[PDB]
Amino acid sequence: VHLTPEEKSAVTALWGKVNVDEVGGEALGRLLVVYPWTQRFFESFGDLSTPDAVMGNPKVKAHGKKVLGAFSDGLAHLDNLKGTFATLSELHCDKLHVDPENFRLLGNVLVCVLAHHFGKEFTPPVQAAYQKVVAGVANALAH
Amino acid sequence: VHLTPEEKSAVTALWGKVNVDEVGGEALGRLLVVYPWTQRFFESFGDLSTPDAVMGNPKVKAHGKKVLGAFSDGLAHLDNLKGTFATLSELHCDKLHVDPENFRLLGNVLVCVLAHHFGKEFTPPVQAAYQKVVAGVANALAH
Amino acid sequence: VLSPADKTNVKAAWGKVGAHAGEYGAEALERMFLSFPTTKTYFPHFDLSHGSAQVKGHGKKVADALTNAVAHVDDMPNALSALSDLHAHKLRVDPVNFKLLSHCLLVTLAAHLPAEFTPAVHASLDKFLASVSTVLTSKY
Amino acid sequence: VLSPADKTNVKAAWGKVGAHAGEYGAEALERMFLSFPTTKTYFPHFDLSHGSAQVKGHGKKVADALTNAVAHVDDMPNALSALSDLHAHKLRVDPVNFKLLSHCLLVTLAAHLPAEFTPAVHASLDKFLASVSTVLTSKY
Ligand code: HEM
Ligand code: HEM
Ligand code: HEM
Ligand code: HEM
Repeated sequence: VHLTPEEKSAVTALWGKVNVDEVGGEALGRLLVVYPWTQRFFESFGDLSTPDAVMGNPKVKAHGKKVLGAFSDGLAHLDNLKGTFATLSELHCDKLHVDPENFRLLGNVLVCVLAHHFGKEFTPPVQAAYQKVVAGVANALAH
Repeated sequence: VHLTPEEKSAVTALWGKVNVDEVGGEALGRLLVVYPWTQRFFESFGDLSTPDAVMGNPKVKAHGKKVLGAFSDGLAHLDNLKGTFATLSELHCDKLHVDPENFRLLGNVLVCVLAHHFGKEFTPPVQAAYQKVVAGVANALAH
Repeated sequence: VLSPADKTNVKAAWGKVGAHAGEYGAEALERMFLSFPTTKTYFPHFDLSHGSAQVKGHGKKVADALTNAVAHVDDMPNALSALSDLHAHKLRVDPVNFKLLSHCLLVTLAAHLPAEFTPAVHASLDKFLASVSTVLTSKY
Repeated sequence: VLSPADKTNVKAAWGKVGAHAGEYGAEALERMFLSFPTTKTYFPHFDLSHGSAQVKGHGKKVADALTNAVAHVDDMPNALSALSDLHAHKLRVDPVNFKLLSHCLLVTLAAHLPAEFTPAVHASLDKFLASVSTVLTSKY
């Protein structure tokens, strides 16, 4: 992903203030709630009927921590996203059969979660650089 | 696009029986009719109100001949689709601002046109081979 | 949202399809399985080979559903409520798969009815299949 | 298709949005222009800089249309007919752009109403914006 020095500095500064343990699980749960067909892949996580049961799921929280850790690994290698997300791409394509549009949906949900947690700090330019970052991550995963 | 020898032989044999001057323009016209928002791009062509005016437009016919000629050039270089469609990808992304989903829509319309023209001899395996071919072409254009 | 003109077009097109609906649906399912292998994961209990009796029966079921949706085009959401609950609440099918099945149905109709598949009829069938797909993916 | 529950959720959420609708719409348009520059081609006569009066006015119109859609949730095709003909027949906007604008509206709502943007409210607003986008992208 090509970003300006200002955009990269803004993205990294917002990421340092990110509470991964909460926001990763929040993004995963909001994906499962807004797009209920994604629960087909997570039927092994237990109760996923109500939004309150989705957000109170330790398995969902732990999986969100892992998805955010991959997002942090991708952010640290913005110039090598395709090589960073190759094993994950193979796992999601050959083993899980996840449609690539779900990656874009999860990226948009993560952007919404970042906006919810940062408010005014998540300015339109920061949102634009983050949208470029999540699009690059989704494209690296869909490869 | 990776294809089996049987799939490549079937694709090439059907393509030889393809009437380019007709089916390229008919595929473009069917795209314009089924997805009318694509007429924003083709406003220069002229009358595009009714389906009978869309399918009877010499500019649409000529542009469909050019789109099919690119599809034939891509078919002749199935192992170098990304490098074959580099200039076209640049033109469509920077000069025309065409959304990549329109490429998939046009590929599906072309497959439907091929099915309409070849009837029974357009077997499901031939359709699968042509579907992955047009998917590779759309991916090369979206790059 | 559909107009009266395309509704009439789909009604006439499916009426002319007539009794070949079961075999057309079986062929459409076979095309979807062959060209989009990811959809095969939704049928792990089926035999997905060519000429399979299970695929033929499921195609007949899908064709009957399409026929009754054509008969009830103006009130799709409650005429297909059982199928909407099956596909959205239980099966949890991605709408991308619905789009692929609609495309394969269009290909089957093109390959079996050249004179019938006019460009206007193609658009009407496309948006009718989008309306059936949206009703079956809606969760309400 | 929407349920009573998410309809009530969107009604309450937009009622609590209230009078900040114009500013929220202007900010959503600014976010869409900044993060999706391809949408800028639909506004070649506008001044698309930050704090632009034309963008603020267009955001006010979009917010008023959204408020009218909220007030008329059960009859969107008949309540947004003029906008449907404008966007579908005259402007001919790609529905991808509608999806992007809906996502930017969701981001603006998240950034301006933390307590209001619950996960259920988020789903309800997503489905409401999909319904408005579908009505404005359809041809009658
Ligand atoms: C940018 C988008 C995504 C990223 C970065 C991501 C990342 C990850 C990571 C880090 C894992 C853990 C793999 C391991 O521990 O070996 C994983 C597994 C998994 N992913 Fe994703 N993922 C994304 C999108 C999705 C989406 C949208 C879905 C479903 C709709 C999905 C379905 C799964 C499933 C089912 C697993 C396995 C969970 C388990 O076995 O408990 N992924 N992904
Ligand atoms: C998907 C496969 C496609 C192929 C193989 C293809 C091929 C081509 C080619 C070869 C040209 C060059 C024409 C010339 O040099 O005179 C062209 C131009 C153009 N393409 Fe495409 N195209 C595709 C998709 C699309 C789609 C889906 C759209 C719009 C929805 C589009 C919009 C245009 C436009 C507006 C032009 C310029 C026409 C003109 O200036 O008269 N293309 N395309
Ligand atoms: C697009 C129009 C569709 C129609 C009209 C339709 C209709 C039907 C019908 C009538 C049944 C029979 C239910 C029963 O016998 O209890 C069924 C079942 C089913 N459908 Fe669909 N369907 C559509 C799309 C899809 C797609 C695209 C998929 C997956 C990619 C899908 C997955 C299934 C599955 C897994 C079953 C269960 C069949 C069984 O358990 O024997 N449906 N559908
Ligand atoms: C929920 C989504 C949307 C709503 C509620 C909406 C609403 C409106 C309204 C109220 C107007 C004013 C019409 C007038 O004053 O005559 C308008 C105009 C317009 N809309 Fe939208 N719109 C939406 C989505 C979009 C999107 C995504 C685009 C482009 C990417 C777009 C492109 C336009 C354009 C170009 C105009 C003309 C404005 C002018 O000429 O001053 N619309 N829309």
